Amino acid sequence: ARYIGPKLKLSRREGTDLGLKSGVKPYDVKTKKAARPPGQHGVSRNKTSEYALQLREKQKVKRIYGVLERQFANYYKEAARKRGATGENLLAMLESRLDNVVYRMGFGSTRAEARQLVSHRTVMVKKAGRDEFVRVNIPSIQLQDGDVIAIQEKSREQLRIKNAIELATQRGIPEWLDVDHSKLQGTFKKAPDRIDLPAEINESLIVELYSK
Amino acid sequence: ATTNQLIRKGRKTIKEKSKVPALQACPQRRGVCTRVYTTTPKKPNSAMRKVCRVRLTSGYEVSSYIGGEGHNLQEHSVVLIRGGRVKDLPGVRYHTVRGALDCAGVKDRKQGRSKYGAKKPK
Amino acid sequence: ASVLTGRVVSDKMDKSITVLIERLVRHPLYGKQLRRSTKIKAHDENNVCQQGDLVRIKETRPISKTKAWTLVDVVEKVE
Amino acid sequence: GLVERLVTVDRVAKVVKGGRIFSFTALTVVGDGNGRVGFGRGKAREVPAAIQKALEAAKRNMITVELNDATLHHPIKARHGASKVYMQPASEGTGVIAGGAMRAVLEVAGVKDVLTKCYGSTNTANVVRATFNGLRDMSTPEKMAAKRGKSVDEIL
Amino acid sequence: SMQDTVGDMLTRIRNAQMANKVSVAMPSSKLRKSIADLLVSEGYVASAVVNAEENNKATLSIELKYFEGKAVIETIQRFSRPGLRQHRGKDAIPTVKQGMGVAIVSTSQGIMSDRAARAAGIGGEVVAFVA
RNA sequence: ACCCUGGUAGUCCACGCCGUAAACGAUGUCUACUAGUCGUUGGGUCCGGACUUAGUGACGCAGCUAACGCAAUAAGUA
RNA sequence: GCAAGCGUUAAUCGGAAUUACUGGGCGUAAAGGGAGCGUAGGUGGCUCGAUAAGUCAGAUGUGAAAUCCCCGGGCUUAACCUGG
RNA sequence: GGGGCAACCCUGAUCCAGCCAUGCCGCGUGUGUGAAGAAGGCCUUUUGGUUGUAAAGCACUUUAAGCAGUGAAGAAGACUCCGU
RNA sequence: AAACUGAAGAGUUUGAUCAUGGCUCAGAUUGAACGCU
Repeated sequence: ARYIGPKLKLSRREGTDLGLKSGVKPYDVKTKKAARPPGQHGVSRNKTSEYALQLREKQKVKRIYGVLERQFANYYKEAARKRGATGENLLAMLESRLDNVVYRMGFGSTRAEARQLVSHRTVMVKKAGRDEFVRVNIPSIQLQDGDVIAIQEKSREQLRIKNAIELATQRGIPEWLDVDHSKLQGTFKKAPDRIDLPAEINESLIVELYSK
Repeated sequence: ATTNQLIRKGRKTIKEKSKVPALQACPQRRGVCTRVYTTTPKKPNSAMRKVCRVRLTSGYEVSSYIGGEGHNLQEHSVVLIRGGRVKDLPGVRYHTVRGALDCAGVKDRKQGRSKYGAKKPK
Repeated sequence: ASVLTGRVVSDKMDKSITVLIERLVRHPLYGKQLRRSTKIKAHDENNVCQQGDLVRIKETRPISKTKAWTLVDVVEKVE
Repeated sequence: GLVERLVTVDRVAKVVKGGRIFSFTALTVVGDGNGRVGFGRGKAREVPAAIQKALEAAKRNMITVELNDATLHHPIKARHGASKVYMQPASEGTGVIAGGAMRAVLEVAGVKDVLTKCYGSTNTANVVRATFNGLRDMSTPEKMAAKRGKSVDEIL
Repeated sequence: SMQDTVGDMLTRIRNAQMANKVSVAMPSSKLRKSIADLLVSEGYVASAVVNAEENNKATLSIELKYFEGKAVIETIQRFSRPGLRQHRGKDAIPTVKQGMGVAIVSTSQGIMSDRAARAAGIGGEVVAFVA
């Protein structure tokens, strides 16, 4: 499954911007909220707890990447099984997801549209070494070093990708991705680093939530 | 407890018996209501709690609680029984499953309907 | 083959001796070793050794209902 | 830049002829974030005043701990009264695996990765005291080498 | 009765160090002198000398060290007591204080440090932990 | 019942049972080691004192203890 | 908060250092046997030798495969399968 | 795997298919934009808040399901002919 | 090269406290059943 309902109340509950809307206009005027979380009460008494902080951070990351609890707990399990920092590996996996990669490469205005673009078999992927693209419809496909992403020839002239590109131009393009707009192609040259990802997501909170 | 004493005698972990013997390590169990009555709770609380004495297929004759507001149970009613004791009812260690076999669900239940066997209103 | 060494605790059968084979066994949980002994019936064809000697026996085919070890070396006698 | 963390606030009562006199006890841990940490307790009839007194008492119970980067140098087992604490250095990215009372003092002292466990009584003040004692009694390889007289390479 | 000679020697050292004694003397044995020699070579005690007294007896005298007011021996605990002996392999010797301490190991090549036994690829009785 | 006046078993002896007590230091036995101070019992050796021994007490550091407290007669260190 | 599932009941381990080997206690919280003698057992002074059973190390044989873990590979991904 | 020289026969082993959310894993139930922030519900100090860009309206997309096509691999080349 | 990575506590005895100590809870798992879907 995936979240379908209104997106701005997610950011309102998180207290920050989750990039759930295209950057066509500032987040402040897009909602005139985010000073208070959704619902009747919002700003409340009886201050939050350590568990509340940990849960809110985990839900922040989950809602950023559109990933549900079972998938995200498998992500954490693999991240803790892999050599290195657990939170760093979890962020690396969530950023190596195919829908997030096409979002960051700019073919979708938002991550949900990028996911719906991948799922509808409009995005082709060429694994490093393989001399052939394949049409994939699995948004949670991880990309290795050197994987190439392309747009299906049937849908290269899309009136939504043609502004997702110009919006990505105004938002900023990561260095670990190489995008050719003329041929509508991208390359995942390397997994992103913790110094490249924003230093406002506290992954220590997630790692301490996932330890009972 | 020296090493020699531990090797000679050992440590002993006594095993706690089940709090729901009549189920015989089953999730639920079927019975027939041999009595449908009400009873008064323990000291802090006061009410007329609805209980049924039910004879299960396991050979036990136990007391189970009918939760929710209102029930259709009576003598010779075939009910399903699960674990879980009522805190203020002494001797009641089981709950009657509402909506299982012959115990009807709660009529106008809306919130926790699956806990009372109530179908989704359309 | 396999050779064991132990004292002779019984000899009162014909062509037969019981041998006490001591062994050290480590407790699986508490780590200490406990002295453990098994009585092994051995074949004493010539009825040589008496009770209290330290002898060596070796495994062979069954000789009787409970005898499958045979005397191979008397190393020390009682005092 | 002294980080102040309120561990516990509890309602205590004195009994007089008229009835009960309700005070308030607070426990705080303050820290530099690198190697300075100190705990303190405060009592007052109101929660803000108890917290302020706890903060001021914590600021004068300072010790200087020596971190191994962002973790401990060696495993520690410490105690205060019936409270026993175990602390173990962990790999980078583990986090402070600790429940509440240990976590307050460790995070405030600046430990980033540690495995902890409480045994015996988990009274918050006694647990904080035990963790404080373990941190204060922690030694470093350089200090051990200086103690013996050898070097950090003749003392692996 | 006294049935742990190594434990007695270690307790003597511990009690003298808690009492801020300059030196501790005890009846000497070759195993005690070897353990004291390892302590001297590890730098936990200043020296250890065996004075041969009369009646085929000997006194082991150990000079203790104090650094910055505190005792140099922070802790010294017997591991393999007579009632429960502990033997470990080369990769099973317990590390004391992450390696900043010493595990006294009596191996077939003599009594050495745990790090020395690990370097030699050897094991033996783990008699004490000194930190 | 407590109180008073009486009073039999028992209390005493011999020989057997009984095998229990807050049979307590509510602290198993045996070792070694760890500031000190003041009594006292039975010795010993010196010059009325000093030292030392085996008990038996009152204190009191370190250490231990939830606290009370224990503290060379440990509830300390093993 | 989970999500084509979500709850409840049953059951095992965990948290429980609450049988404590790792890793607990017994003056007063539960807990020193009324005291002793002692059998089996457990444990045990110093020095020089022998032995090598325990112990330690090495070699060799075995410890099926599957499973677990690590490095790869094949299903669009994953589950799954698979080489070492 | 059984029998037969073969042809071939037998094989409820097995390879498949059916039923079941019983589990694990994967995907979907749309995606963007959209304010005098519509109505209705709820709360309220009776006028504001909230449901909420949520809806409607616009602009798109068609994964899975459906319809129509095409279409590997699982097959080890039997028999027969020729040569050595 | 690697197999070498792992450890959280809370409530409840008291006017209040510390300790002791039981009971209860948060996790994981299932050849599961049941209720709603």
